[PDB]
Amino acid sequence: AASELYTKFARVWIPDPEEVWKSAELLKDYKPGDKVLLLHLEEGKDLEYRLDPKTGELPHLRNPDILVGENDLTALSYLHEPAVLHNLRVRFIDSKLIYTYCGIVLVAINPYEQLPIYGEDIINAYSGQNMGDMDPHIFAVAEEAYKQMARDERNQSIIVSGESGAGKTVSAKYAMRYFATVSGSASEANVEEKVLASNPIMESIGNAKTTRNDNASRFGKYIEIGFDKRYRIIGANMRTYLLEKSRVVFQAEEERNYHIFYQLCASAKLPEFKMLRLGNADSFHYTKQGGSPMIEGVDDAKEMAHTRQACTLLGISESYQMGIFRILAGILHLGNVGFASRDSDSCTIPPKHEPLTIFCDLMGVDYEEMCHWLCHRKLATATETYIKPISKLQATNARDALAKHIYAKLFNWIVDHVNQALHSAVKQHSFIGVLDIYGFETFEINSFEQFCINYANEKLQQQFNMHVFKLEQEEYMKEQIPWTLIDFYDNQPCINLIESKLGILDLLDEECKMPKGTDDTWAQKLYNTHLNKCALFEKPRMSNKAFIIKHFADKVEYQCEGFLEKNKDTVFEEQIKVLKSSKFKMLPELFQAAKEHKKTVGHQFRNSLHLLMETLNATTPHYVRCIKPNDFKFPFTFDEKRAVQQLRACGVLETIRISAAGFPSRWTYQEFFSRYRVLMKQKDVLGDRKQTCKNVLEKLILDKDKYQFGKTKIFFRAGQVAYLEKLRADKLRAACIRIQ
Amino acid sequence: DEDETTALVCDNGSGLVKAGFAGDDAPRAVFPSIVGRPRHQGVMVGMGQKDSYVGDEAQSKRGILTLKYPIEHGIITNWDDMEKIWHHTFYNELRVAPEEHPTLLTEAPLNPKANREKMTQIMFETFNVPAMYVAIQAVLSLYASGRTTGIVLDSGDGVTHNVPIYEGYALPHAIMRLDLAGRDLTDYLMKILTERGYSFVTTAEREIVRDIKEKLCYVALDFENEMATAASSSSLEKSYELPDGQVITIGNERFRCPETLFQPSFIGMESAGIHETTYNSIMKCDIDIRKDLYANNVMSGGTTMYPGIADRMQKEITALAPSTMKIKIIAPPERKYSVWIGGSILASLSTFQQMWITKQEYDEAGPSIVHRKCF
Amino acid sequence: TTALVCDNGSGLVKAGFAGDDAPRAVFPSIVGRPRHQGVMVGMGQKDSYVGDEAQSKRGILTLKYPIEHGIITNWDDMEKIWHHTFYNELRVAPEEHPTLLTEAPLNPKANREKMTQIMFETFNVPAMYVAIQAVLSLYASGRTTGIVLDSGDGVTHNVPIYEGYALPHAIMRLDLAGRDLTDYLMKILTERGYSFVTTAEREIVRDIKEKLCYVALDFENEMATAASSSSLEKSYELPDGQVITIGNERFRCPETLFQPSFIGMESAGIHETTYNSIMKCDIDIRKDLYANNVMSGGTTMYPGIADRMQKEITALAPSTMKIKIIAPPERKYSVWIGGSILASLSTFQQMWITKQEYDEAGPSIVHRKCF
Amino acid sequence: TTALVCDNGSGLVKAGFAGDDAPRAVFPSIVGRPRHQGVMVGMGQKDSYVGDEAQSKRGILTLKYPIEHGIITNWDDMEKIWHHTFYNELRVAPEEHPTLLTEAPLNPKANREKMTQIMFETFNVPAMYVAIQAVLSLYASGRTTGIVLDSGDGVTHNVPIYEGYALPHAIMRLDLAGRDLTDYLMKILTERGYSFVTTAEREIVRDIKEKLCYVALDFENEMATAASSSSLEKSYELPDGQVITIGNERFRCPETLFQPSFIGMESAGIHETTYNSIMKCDIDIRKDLYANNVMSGGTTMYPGIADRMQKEITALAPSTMKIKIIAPPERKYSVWIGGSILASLSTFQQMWITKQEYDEAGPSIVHRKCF
Ligand SMILES: Nc1ncnc2c1ncn2[C@@H]1O[C@H](COP(=O)(O)OP(=O)(O)O)[C@@H](O)[C@H]1O
Ligand SMILES: Nc1ncnc2c1ncn2[C@@H]1O[C@H](COP(=O)(O)OP(=O)(O)O)[C@@H](O)[C@H]1O
Ligand SMILES: Nc1ncnc2c1ncn2[C@@H]1O[C@H](COP(=O)(O)OP(=O)(O)O)[C@@H](O)[C@H]1O
Ligand SMILES: Nc1ncnc2c1ncn2[C@@H]1O[C@H](COP(=O)(O)OP(=O)(O)O)[C@@H](O)[C@H]1O
Ligand SMILES: [Mg+2]
Ligand SMILES: [Mg+2]
Ligand SMILES: [Mg+2]
Ligand SMILES: [Mg+2]
Repeated sequence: AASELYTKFARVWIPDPEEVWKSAELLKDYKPGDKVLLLHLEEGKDLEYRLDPKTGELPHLRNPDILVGENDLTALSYLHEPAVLHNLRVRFIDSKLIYTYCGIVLVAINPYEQLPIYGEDIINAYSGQNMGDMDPHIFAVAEEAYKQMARDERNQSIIVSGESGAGKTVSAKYAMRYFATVSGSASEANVEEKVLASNPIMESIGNAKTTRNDNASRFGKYIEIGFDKRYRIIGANMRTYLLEKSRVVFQAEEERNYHIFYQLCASAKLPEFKMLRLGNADSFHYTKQGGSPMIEGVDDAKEMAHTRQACTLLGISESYQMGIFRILAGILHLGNVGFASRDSDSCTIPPKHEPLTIFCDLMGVDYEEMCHWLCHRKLATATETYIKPISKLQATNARDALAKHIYAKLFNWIVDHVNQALHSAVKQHSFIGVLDIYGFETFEINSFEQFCINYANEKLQQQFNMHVFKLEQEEYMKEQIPWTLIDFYDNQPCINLIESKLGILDLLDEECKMPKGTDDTWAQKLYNTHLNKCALFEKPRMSNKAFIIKHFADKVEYQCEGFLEKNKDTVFEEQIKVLKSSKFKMLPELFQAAKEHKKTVGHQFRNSLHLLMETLNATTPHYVRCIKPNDFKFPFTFDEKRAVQQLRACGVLETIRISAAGFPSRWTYQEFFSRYRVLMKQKDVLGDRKQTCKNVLEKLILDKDKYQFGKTKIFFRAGQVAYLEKLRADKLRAACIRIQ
Repeated sequence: DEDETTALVCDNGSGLVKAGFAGDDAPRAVFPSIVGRPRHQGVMVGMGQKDSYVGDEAQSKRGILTLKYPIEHGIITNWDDMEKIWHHTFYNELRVAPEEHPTLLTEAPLNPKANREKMTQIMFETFNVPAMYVAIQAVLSLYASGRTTGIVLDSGDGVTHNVPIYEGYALPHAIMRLDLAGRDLTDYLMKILTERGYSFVTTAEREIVRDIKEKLCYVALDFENEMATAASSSSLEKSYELPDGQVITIGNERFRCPETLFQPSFIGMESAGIHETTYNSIMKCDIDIRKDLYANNVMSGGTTMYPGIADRMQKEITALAPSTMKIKIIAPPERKYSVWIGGSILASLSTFQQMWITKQEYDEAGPSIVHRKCF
Repeated sequence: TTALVCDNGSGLVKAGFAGDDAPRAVFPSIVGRPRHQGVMVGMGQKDSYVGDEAQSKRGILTLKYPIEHGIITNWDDMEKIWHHTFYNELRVAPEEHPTLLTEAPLNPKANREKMTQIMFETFNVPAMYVAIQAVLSLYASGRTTGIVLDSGDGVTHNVPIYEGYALPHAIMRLDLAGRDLTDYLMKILTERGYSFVTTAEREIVRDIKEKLCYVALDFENEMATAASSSSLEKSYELPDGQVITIGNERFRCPETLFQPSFIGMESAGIHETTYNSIMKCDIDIRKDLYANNVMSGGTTMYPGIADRMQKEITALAPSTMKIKIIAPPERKYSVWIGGSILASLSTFQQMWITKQEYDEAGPSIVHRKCF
Repeated sequence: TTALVCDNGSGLVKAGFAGDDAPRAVFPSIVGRPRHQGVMVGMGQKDSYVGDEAQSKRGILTLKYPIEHGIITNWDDMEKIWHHTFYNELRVAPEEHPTLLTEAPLNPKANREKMTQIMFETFNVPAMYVAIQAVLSLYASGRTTGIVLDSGDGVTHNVPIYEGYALPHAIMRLDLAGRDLTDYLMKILTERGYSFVTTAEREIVRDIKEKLCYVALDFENEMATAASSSSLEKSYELPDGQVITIGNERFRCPETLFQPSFIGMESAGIHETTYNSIMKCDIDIRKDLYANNVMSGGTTMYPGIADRMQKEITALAPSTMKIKIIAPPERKYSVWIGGSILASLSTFQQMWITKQEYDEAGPSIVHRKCF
């Protein structure tokens, strides 16, 4: 049938080598069996395009120019990859419309610019609406989630999903701000002011410069905004997750450490920091390796003033601030302790070292004892604690393991402090949960942290591929309602390789347990176990210490080096003893707190993730898919190859396909009988409630294409529930006036 | 794991049984394998004398009951009493259901096929164990040592064995079982205490002599020097308090008793001393690997817990081997408790969870499945 | 792109890029294989080990040679040696680097064809060439005229060349090579009480052979010196630290090259074969071959072989002929060096059999091109 | 004078006059040494025992072998054995009767020189000659061409001979012999619980071996027969009057000769060694060696060893070769007989190194006369 549409002058989509898809106005009418097709490309050139001789299959047909640039891609006549890429392309380049809908999904584009559109009359513009009465925006997504809570008492969540540079951090911030400003009629404004002020603190201690995003968010954060029965905010619980530990010590030549360290360095000129005797950013290992202590277009002293004000808004005493600052200066002073090798397995430190002197003075710790435990170690034997000297490499590892630990102890303290400052009532009526997480990551070296954050995104995409596609089609089959099965990318395999009993992290835990487990030996154990079988995982030819796995977005080659030691995450007791012995009062509190299971990072993290995904899935979910337009970070620069890859990694095309099929609203026969009984006439009601519902819906909606029926349910397209609720309100009103 | 219950580790010790969960650092249970039976007479009107007592209950009743060992020479003497011990283990000490949990057992090499097939038959039929594995005790001692290469000498109460191991491979011609073990040293102590004047005649007294042995005995660095020192100085002579509150003297018996390991002619054996067997097995091994076994001798089992044995072993092996070889004797703390710990390490692996003979494999394939999986 | 050059060595394989002064890779061809039963649960193990990884597990594995008498014994094992060379040691793809190979003359046509078939298919090499091992070491020697004697581990051969033109009716090939000298050493040590049975011990005897053995200038005189003075007697410590004595065996084993009757071989000595090949050449070029004898390959690395060869050839040749024996440093690597020189010549890159040539014209194109 | 002939046997010594078809003396080489304490003051007690008077005192004495791996372990105990035959058993004087001795090939030069030095001085023998054990049993086979496989208690050797001429490059020796089969039997009886520890028990296991063990025609068939029928199971009465059961052990023990992997050896099976030695012989004489395989020694005395050997060699050799196995009724009694035949020849009377010759020429004369 569709072969009739390929007539004279019918623009189509010819595959383009560089532009992905190119348009071609047909110069002839496709004859039944015309394996050759004369067309005219938009560059002004003729071409005799050829078809696959096994099939005669034709190129994708182009939508009419009237339908181009629509608010939801389901409005198009033709539903395919070239169409959805082109519609997003023309919008970002011409219209500057960074927001477009894909049914339940809102698509969001990074413009690499402030578009300062946002304002109180925009809040007024989305106040009182129904979805589709006004244009695509994160403000509408937030208003819709709020309404869904307000009408049905249900709990909600907002889920972001983007690349490491796609607007997903600040889009979630603007959505949180929406809830805070809409609730701003309450007299407890300072609670919402604290919810906003928590974020720049979390950014200073957890975000840092990468080659991908200059403020990359190196941990995850699910927030739980609680609301009362007037649907006003009572507060928000913060639930933070894994934070990078190698960021504190190592910095790439194009990257940086957590901003808090550079803000401390800019603050060093003030007498409170001259007291900590703080040096410049070239003096400390943990600041100097990045090669650029200032980012272009910022000032670390301006950011320090901001974090101190945000601490004051959170009610954090200048004394607590000074306590954390002393600890941060202590981490820097430890990061440049001097070591001098002895023997081979021995190493001494200088008794006159100035960084070491200010370090032990600020902690209030004995120099001799600190030195003794930095040159010698205690054996693991309980019956005889004999001493053993350590090498310069082991002593350097003891410095860095201690610095990592102290950073954890103070980050965990801050997130517990803000949760005490964001106090809320003992029971919330309903809640909305905005979620933000690190994105998919690749570098020229990939390691256990990249493996973890990519597996987190894999689990996010998995839940999406189920709720929107797998579970949805099962519902249709169960209700036995006429339907066509949906195609989607099952990424559950990219997960069984990690989660199952012979999976990568289980084998990583085994080679942590075995004392003769070691670098090559684990990598080889994978080679022995999985190259023989699985589809998704491979070995590169030349590299003999590396492995490559296919993910939802693309393949990522992880290097086996730096896996077991980051999974173990061990710390020297001899060093935690002297930290717990500190005469400075803050550090002892941070170092103070029939069978067992001993837990690695790989175990501990996977548990933490399962718990998170279960608490998301308990709510009513909303999904924004974030897209990055150019690595050049150039403003308003759309790359086709970049976008077509991002939209196929999310599965936008299949999401539009299923949302065009429609019928998302559902009510049981008895539920419709009870909710819309006011619309039912006393002669039209029957002992069979299924027939009653059918008899009235036949009268209430004339368009048979908008409603379907199931075994024990009734199906409806978008907006039709709001029409039935408008009828319910109007009929109840007329009935009240009639009996008056 | 979270989603998965324990597996149960149990060492079949000849004088002392040890058991617990996989991944625990020490056994949750450790008690004498001894089974006691009332050897007394009618005393109480409502005498609640249990037909049989087990471990501690039996030790607290020495002289009222007789003491039977369910194990002698590494092998089972009475399967009813070994079933009684297994019951006490999972139904009193650990108080679990063996029907729900995989279980690892372990025995000495060169053990009769029948002593292993009957062991798996009883554990699958009477304990409904869902999956089981039979390890060699020596390999678990090497796992606890934390090395891939070493010649392990494992000497228990009822058997001694020696297996040299190079890399992830074994040498079947260099396995060397020894009939001499800690029980014979106890019987020898009773003989040399009788030579002094202390005649012991029952299992209740043999247990006090076994205590005296473990408290006071040591290995000589040079036997003659200790004989001359005992006769000249009397400084090696000490006293000991018996359970009746009387005292006895002991001094020459402190080094003569363990010296039987280096001189089995004391009990009338033709058999070679413990150092000779380890050395001969290195000479039966390939020449390229002898050096790495010479630097990795590993002591294991409760009969190695003698003061001076590692230094003497070194001297004895240094006198036999070429002087250019670095002779090293590894003696880890808790040598008796190293086999169990190694069983717990093995059972904690996930790629080992499929190496267990299952109840379905046993039923379908019959008892010879254990000599087709473990062997 | 750079070319790769590879010497298929009977007991020692060598490989590297074209134009380098020495091979990047040099390792034993012996492929190991487990012959013992394992007992450790959870160890990085394989069904086959290679080169130094086979040598580091001696006894526990059995050692197998992929080449014997210059002819491949197992093609899968030789394929695993080529694999290790390209991806585990050199870390570069053959699909981009042309690979020169080299073998002994009088080698079967099937040995060359199957070798080139495997390389063009499993390694998808773009270009390939098969040189004769003897001409390459004469190129390293830098002469257009000479009689090259090349004695390896698994084969010995002899080639008179004049002005770059070999004499194919005069070329020779002796079965006797360095492996037989190792087997002979084990037998003459058993008479001193040193009995050996495993490939793990054979490698220690090979080390003893290369360290202590030498060629006599006069065999009888060395027998008389060993019997009368005994000053030729030395010692050797074994892996396990025990010492062994060795003396008469030091000159008896290399003397087999001149007297193959030592084990019971009815062939002429190495000097006789070189002399007979000069007699098979035309008289006009004989003088220039007599002054251009060239020693090559690892078996010629014996102390005293050059002066003895000069003595033995002076006794066979006319007294007016100037007998000269050229014996350079690094003689076993001279074949590799010659191959590198060849693959660097701008006027040799048109002689490489291309993958296209192989596919279109079939496997016999290798003989048509080389000859 | 009656020339004395003597086979030095690792576990069993045999001696007698030349011309006799049977040795006059045949007794265990094993000696004995007591233990425990002195039973009484005096009481005719000895410090050492020899052969049958040591076997009657098993467990009171510690048994020691004067021979291990074909070579002498203690020369004082070998001198004790020589004296026992000369004066106690044969009741003659070695200084009146020329004495022929015999040993395994590839035996150390020092072993032979020390042996001849003791015989010529301590026993002042008038004349003496040293034969190889393998050629003597081929003389009893009455053929000039034949590959002889000779397996004793302590050593094993295979020797291809053609027209009375051995091939010293193709002759072989094997560390595996009847002692190792006894040690293996003890280990496989331990798998039932039968654990042995003293030389007194080892001799009862050696009897059990010689009484009950046999060679399988097809190992798998016999293993399946033992598992399925149990018909191969038998009983045996020990010296204390208890019975023990044995069945699988009967075929597993002798199978080690064909599968030396049973005791962990890398060495090839007896069938391979004989076949490889024929492949190391000249192609023209191979057929005549195939029609003349000769079994010899006490270990070759095994039920079915000849049918299995014929099957194993027929599976390796070309199908046109007529594989024949000669297995003399007495294979252990064949080396001595050859010595008795050889010593009787009028033409052999010149080959007898005299006392005067030895004293004038020195100990190395024996190797100059034999070779
Ligand atoms: N609607 C918008 N208004 C203002 N700036 C925006 C908007 N969308 C994206 N941006 C800018 O995009 C950049 C990247 O956003 P961010 O949330 O950090 O990305 P991601 O978290 O996906 O890596 C920021 O500079 C941000 O200001
Ligand atoms: N400190 C000690 N001194 C002497 N003998 C000891 C000591 N500890 C244990 N033993 C002996 O070791 C044996 C028990 O140790 P163990 O290795 O548990 O044996 P098993 O595992 O065979 O039961 C007994 O013979 C006991 O007397
Ligand atoms: N320096 C040396 N002294 C004595 N023998 C040597 C020496 N170097 C090598 N050989 C012997 O020569 C042979 C090595 O020849 P080589 O040129 O390596 O052959 P290929 O390259 O064909 O393997 C071996 O038998 C080796 O033992
Ligand atoms: N009938 C037999 N069955 C099995 N083994 C035998 C038999 N006869 C002899 N042997 C073995 O042969 C050896 C003794 O035979 P013999 O050749 O006389 O020994 P020796 O090497 O001492 O001369 C011993 O290993 C003995 O067990
Ligand atoms: Mg971000
Ligand atoms: Mg034990
Ligand atoms: Mg060569
Ligand atoms: Mg014999």
